[PDB]
Amino acid sequence: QLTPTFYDNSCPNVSNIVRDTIVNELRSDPRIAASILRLHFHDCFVNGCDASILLDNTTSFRTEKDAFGNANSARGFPVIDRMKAAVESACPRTVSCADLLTIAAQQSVTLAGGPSWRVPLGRRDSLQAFLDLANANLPAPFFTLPQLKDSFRNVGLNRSSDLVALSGGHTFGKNQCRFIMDRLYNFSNTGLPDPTLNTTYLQTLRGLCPLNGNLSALVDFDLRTPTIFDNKYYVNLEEQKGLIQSDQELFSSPNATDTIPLVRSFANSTQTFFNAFVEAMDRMGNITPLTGTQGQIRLNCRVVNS
Ligand code: HEM
Ligand SMILES: [Ca+2]
Ligand SMILES: [Ca+2]
Repeated sequence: QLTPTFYDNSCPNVSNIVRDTIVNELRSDPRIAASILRLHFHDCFVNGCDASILLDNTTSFRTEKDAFGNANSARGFPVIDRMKAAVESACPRTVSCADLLTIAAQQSVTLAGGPSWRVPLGRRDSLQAFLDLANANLPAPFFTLPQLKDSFRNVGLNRSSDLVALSGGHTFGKNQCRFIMDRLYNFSNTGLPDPTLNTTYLQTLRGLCPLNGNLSALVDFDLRTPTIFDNKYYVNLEEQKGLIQSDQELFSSPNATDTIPLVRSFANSTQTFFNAFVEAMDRMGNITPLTGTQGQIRLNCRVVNS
């Protein structure tokens, strides 16, 4: 069983070392908190939160970094290396990369203004990476609500609250134009924009992402508070201002009878959202972890110990 006090004796300063690393990085890269939270999400959705995503290529297995959902998208790996080195110095061979990334995600959320809580710990590191599983398990922005629900259920998160609350991770961070081009100019081969996208916001997005323009250009997930972790993400959905298809579907899908009330509840109360986010985050962090003597305490998060 995972427990929040796992390192209280072996490395009581781990959370502080992680926080310091992120605070320092945020000065030069204001996007790092969002990036780190996302790394944890992509770690947990592939064989569980086992730091499998941090592994680099080997001649026996491919890195998850080349998955469709990670390639030219996932970022912040060197920052994780930095905090890992710092933690290894303070507490040699004690904190797993899986746990380190979980703490980093929570601290990132808190630093960005979100809730503060102690995450369950005791996870251990994978002995391999899973590229095919990552391509199969990571959801995509073009997924329908039924597909989003399927993706979450596939990894063990059955609750619509899990999906609606965790999607709140899009209250900050960036998204490439490439992922919304269809919504802006030709949605579902209709030759028309996605009707669930507010027409005024549509104009703004078209200006940021012109047809035949730079598909790698970045746009903010939350037009209200781009870098602050808050419940504004849901207020946007209520106004048809969710950035990607998967965001807006939580409020506009024909299958959203169960998610609409959740979106409203989170938009109406920061407390309700924050409580749900912590609850869902801990559930996601409890997805098929390696514990006890299973796996290792990886020394270099990029390679399995030898
Ligand atoms: C429900 C399905 C989800 C889909 C389809 C999805 C999709 C995406 C996409 C397309 C991007 C843009 C990537 C890029 O342009 O490079 C992204 C970024 C991001 N996602 Fe999600 N996401 C989902 C769930 C989540 C969850 C559960 C979290 C975390 C709790 C999360 C946190 C983030 C963050 C913070 C970013 C910004 C990262 C950065 O700026 O570096 N996402 N997501
Ligand atoms: Ca993983
Ligand atoms: Ca925000």
